[PDB]
Amino acid sequence: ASIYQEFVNKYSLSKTLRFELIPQGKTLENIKARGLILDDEKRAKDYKKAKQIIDKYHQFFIEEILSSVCISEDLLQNYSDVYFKLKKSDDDNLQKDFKSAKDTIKKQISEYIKDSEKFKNLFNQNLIDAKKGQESDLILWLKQSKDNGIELFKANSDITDIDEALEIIKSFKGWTTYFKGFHENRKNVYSSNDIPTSIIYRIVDDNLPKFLENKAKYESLKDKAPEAINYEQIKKDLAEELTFDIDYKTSEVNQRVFSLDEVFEIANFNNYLNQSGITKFNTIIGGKFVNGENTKRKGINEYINLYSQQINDKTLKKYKMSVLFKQILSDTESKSFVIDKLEDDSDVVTTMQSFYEQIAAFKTVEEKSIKETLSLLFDDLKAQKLDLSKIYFKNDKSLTDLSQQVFDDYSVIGTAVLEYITQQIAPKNLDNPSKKEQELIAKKTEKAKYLSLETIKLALEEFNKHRDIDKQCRFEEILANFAAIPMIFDEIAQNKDNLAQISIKYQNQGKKDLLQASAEDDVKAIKDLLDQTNNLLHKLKIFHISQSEDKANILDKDEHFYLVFEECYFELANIVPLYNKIRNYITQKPYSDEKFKLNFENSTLANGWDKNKEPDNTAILFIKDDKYYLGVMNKKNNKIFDDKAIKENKGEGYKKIVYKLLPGANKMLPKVFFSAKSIKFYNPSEDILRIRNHSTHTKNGSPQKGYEKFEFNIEDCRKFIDFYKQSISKHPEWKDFGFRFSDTQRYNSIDEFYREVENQGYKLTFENISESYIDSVVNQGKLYLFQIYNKDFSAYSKGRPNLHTLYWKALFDERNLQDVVYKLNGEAELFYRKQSIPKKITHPAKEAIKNKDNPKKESVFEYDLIKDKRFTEDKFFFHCPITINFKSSGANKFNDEINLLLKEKANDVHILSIDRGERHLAYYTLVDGKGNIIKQDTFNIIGNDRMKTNYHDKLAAIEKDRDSARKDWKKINNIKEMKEGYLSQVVHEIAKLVIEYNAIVVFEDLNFGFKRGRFKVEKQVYQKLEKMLIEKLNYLVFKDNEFDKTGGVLRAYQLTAPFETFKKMGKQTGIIYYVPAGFTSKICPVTGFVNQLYPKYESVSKSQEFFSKFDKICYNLDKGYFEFSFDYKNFGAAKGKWTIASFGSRLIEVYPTKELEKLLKDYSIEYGHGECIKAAICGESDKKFFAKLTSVLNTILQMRNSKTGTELDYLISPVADVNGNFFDSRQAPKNMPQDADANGAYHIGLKGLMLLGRIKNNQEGKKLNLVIKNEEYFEFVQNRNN
RNA sequence: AAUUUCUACUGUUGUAGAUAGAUUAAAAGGUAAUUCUAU
DNA sequence: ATAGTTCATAGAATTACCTTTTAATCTTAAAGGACTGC
DNA sequence: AGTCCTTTATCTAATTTTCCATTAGAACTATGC
Ligand SMILES: [Mg+2]
Ligand SMILES: [Mg+2]
Ligand SMILES: [Mg+2]
Ligand SMILES: [Mg+2]
Ligand SMILES: [Mg+2]
Ligand SMILES: [Mg+2]
Ligand SMILES: [Mg+2]
Ligand SMILES: [Mg+2]
Ligand SMILES: [Mg+2]
Ligand SMILES: [Mg+2]
Ligand SMILES: [Mg+2]
Repeated sequence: ASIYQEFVNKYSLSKTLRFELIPQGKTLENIKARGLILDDEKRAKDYKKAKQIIDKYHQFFIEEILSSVCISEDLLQNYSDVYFKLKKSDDDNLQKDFKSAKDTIKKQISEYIKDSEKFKNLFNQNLIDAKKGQESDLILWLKQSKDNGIELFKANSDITDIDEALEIIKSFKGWTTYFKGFHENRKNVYSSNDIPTSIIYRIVDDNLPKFLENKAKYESLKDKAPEAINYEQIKKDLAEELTFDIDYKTSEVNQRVFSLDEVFEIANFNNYLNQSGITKFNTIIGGKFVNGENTKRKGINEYINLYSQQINDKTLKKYKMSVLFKQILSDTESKSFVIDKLEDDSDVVTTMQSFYEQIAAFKTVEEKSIKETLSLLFDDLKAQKLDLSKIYFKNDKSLTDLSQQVFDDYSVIGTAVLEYITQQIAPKNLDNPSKKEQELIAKKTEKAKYLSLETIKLALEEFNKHRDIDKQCRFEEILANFAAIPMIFDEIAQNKDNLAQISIKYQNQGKKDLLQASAEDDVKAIKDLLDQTNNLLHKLKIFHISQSEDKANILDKDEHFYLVFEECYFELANIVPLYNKIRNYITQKPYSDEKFKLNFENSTLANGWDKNKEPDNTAILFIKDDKYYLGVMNKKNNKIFDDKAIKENKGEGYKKIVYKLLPGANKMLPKVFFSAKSIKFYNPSEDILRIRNHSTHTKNGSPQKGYEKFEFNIEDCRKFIDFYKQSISKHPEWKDFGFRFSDTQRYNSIDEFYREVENQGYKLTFENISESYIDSVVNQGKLYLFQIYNKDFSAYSKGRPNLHTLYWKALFDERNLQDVVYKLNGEAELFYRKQSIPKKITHPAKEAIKNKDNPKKESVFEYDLIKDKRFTEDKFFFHCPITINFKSSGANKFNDEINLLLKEKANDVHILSIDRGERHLAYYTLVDGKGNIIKQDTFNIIGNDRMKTNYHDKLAAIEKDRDSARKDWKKINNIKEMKEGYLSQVVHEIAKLVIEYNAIVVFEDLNFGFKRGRFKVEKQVYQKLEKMLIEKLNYLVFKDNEFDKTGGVLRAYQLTAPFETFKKMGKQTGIIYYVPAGFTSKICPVTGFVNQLYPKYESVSKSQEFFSKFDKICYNLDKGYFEFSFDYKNFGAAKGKWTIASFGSRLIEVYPTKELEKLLKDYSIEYGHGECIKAAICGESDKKFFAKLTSVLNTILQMRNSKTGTELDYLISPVADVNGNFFDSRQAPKNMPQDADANGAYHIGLKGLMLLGRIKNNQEGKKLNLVIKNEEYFEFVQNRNN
């Protein structure tokens, strides 16, 4: 008897099914004659362009109105005081008094944006296509901007100029409703409600707390480290960002530069509502790069960082400013320098070729080439011809880089020069010199931009001779490093020569051929070349004089040397912008061009299936001989399936779908029964008008316009329900639904009546139509007919159909239609996927033709099969929404009902615990109530008994590819998809086990308590598996189950609620529980003993003290092993006493018993007849003795055996049971684990068993405690079997 | 190597399992490059 | 003969490209604006 | 009346985080025998 038999039809959920649309007959010829495919392809792009133009209008409106909005300082200060008070302590009245001020601010902003004249036309047809007598506000604004000569679409290439925007907007005249969905999104931008999409939310809920945090941080920064912020230098640097138009604290209108104290005043918060003000604030927080300047102008955070680092006080880290979040629709260029982009491959080719011919063409004052100049100079540095008192390294990242490159350490040069100057200067009393001696010494070693090579050579000569000859660490190594630099040009030349053909490939203006995966190899070569040059630039970057603030103390340097050098370096430094530009171009995602929406000249296409809307929506469904068909009638031929046309063409060929639906009763009934056109028909009693105007029929429903909400009255509600029933009986056609309502008195709220209305207000019927008529209208072109198709719908299909096939076929089943579970939903869409790749027969017919375990290794096919056949030709596609459990309310308090069920059916429940392992990808163990395992197998191999697939070997090869080329520019990745496919294979097996064994599922909590180690299955992938299991158990049907019994198509298992977020998974998502994985693996399954001693060898004295506090180490005479005894409370602090034994052989085979016997024989201690060694070993003094003793002690505690041979990895226990024999997974029964990862899974299951016990004793009144402590887990697992 | 689509496959013009789409917005992270610093 | 440690690392910025996750609207027939036709 | 194209009507419930916690392979060192 299945425990989950009653958990069926519990809550409703929505799903979208997808099919191919095979054109039937001459419909494709008719479509292509009318040019509808190309028209829709053009309309998709024009639709995106129109949305972009409307978005630009929205951006401008948001900017203007937010720069007009002024929030009074008193509201801001009240909000600030209460918000900061809330941090100290919580109170209900304080939270409500806070929300009061918050909502007042929000209401002021919302009333401002509602009063604005421009807002009122945003969502009407007045925006796009205006009624006669007035012109649309979008076209008005566009024409005004054009007459004002401003270019609006400089940014994007897709919109040429304002005229093209005008004609694009013009194109959609008469298609306003095509934007309805879009408009909804844009309504969300200005919502008064508490949704994160609105600018009001972004101002009040997000950026105001951030600005108050930053203000508090600035006020705190002024008391400690007041000179940390360089006020002078930011007033110099961020002048544009410190310029504001009006100061709100003083309410003065002036364009003066602002001060930080002025900027961080609360009343000035207004200047940060507009997006431009947000960029100003974020820039004064983070600084900017200027076009000409080499050093970035610093922001507040950088000053905080620099002062905190010079003081070595990480207390000030906490005063870091948080940048403000952006405005909702903003698209703004950065105040920092933005580099020019590249448009296509030809740009890359031309720029790269220009630079690389430049470097070879360049000559200096002399007639020496760039390579010639550098080679001459560096071979001249080979010899000692140059004076090292005039050549200077830059004491920067390049100096430490060259140090790490030459000596494999970054500090050797720094310590060497520091020691040289300390030895030369202030030599008397070296260790602690005088104050002036240190400050002089300070300059020579740090706070010196450059170091002469002479200083370096003397420092190294001293440091080397001081240390021994083992480490060479010679200055000649640095000289030879530089000597080697000229040789790079020849590798560059080889790559540049071989690059000719690759350049020919992309020499043409053809767009975006590099972004595709097919360019991968060619993308590598290119990058490598650049890298070389870039590396060269970084290699000789050290000599470059950074040209910054040598007020005094100029370097005495070789002028000719540095002249030719700086010329070469200035020519080479042009690669930084080139490298950045072509990296920005090449790393883009290749395409965004898969499919587009098909409309068939109907903006409202397939928006609703009802017959009354069939002319306006032009979407019909047909069935014939167990095949399903979609029909789109010509827009002009609007009435092809009128009532009069049905009877004339009645026959036996096809079956038309007649769809009737009453959607949204709460909206529809008051809409029809009080409409100005029909309020008189359903004549409302004056009492009913009162009961509607004041929402007395609804607890929280909105009242009529200008009226006020009054308290819910049950009699008013039931009277309104009686009026609804009478009006329904009055309705001209809704009585076709045949409504059977409950007694009015049984309704306790109007939503129950609304639910009955919506549940019964949807039916499907079938009108027969002769095959000849549909054939005639398809040949005539007035109707476009498509077969709704997939694999399972072919005649050759004999296997178990896809789940969506079953859902679709159930949509129109009669067993469904008697008590509707599957309900066809309204807004379906149609798409068109052009050909992506050319046809290519990868496997010719009649040849032998990957999985190793398939017996038929050379399976021959009569037919030749094409690779990726679905992308070779253009195709039509149909996305159809449906609702399942159509008459169920929805998931509410699902965990509570699951826990109630499990509490009542506890005795039958099993616990399937899963774990990811070091050797296994994932292993499962299902345990009965007492603690014994019932079944265990692995998920390394997913396979039917006919032929089985090994995913362990298939996943073994994948991880090597990423780590090898993770930083490469172009790299195709099918890895995520393949891992998800394996997990989708696994979820079905998990569901099978759950249903057959009546088990709950136990997982490792991945938000908290997750394992720190390294495993075959990554953590994120395991989280994906958990989410996939939740989603699968939302609606679980088994294809083999009958159509009406539980688990079948009509009666689906619903064991999990809908997924919300990873964090909200918590510790229970339906029948899936999540426990910390702490101490699940290194623990004994029979006694629950985990190695918590962690004994490391230290000084002999400390090891004496360690072994002092053992209880007993006496040798066991009987069974021939050693016995330790102790209490964990006496050690450095768990509880209990254990008997450690040295039986068996662990692996590092190293048998501890023999090792201990030999160690004790070689020393004085005799263990002949039960001698208690504890006192004997504390008296020993040699280091080797305690070393080997602690080593053998650690080897004893190795429950896990680490065989480097990967066939088996097993587990053995160090503590004997009451019987006296130790547990070994080598020889273990079925009821106990059979390897080590199995022990991890089994103890995950024991945590789940603690949870099952906690569920068993849960009173209905109070909350269930699902946090398992290590104390409770230890107690349970240690005394579980007593 | 056929797919509504995806992952494995031949599992024979397809076999297994999975599959909520469309639209819109934002935040977070990754990796380069660049300016500083501190060890 | 083995271990252990390191390939410098890490904090504040800016730009660019990529991805992932969460959070919103909808999954509708019929009234209403217009205009036309009888 | 019909048609096309856009705008409208507006339930219901429970929530708001809880705190639980022992690249890689290679290379140069660095010990110990
Ligand atoms: Mg303003
Ligand atoms: Mg343009
Ligand atoms: Mg739509
Ligand atoms: Mg945008
Ligand atoms: Mg310095
Ligand atoms: Mg149209
Ligand atoms: Mg229409
Ligand atoms: Mg409520
Ligand atoms: Mg199938
Ligand atoms: Mg593709
Ligand atoms: Mg494939």
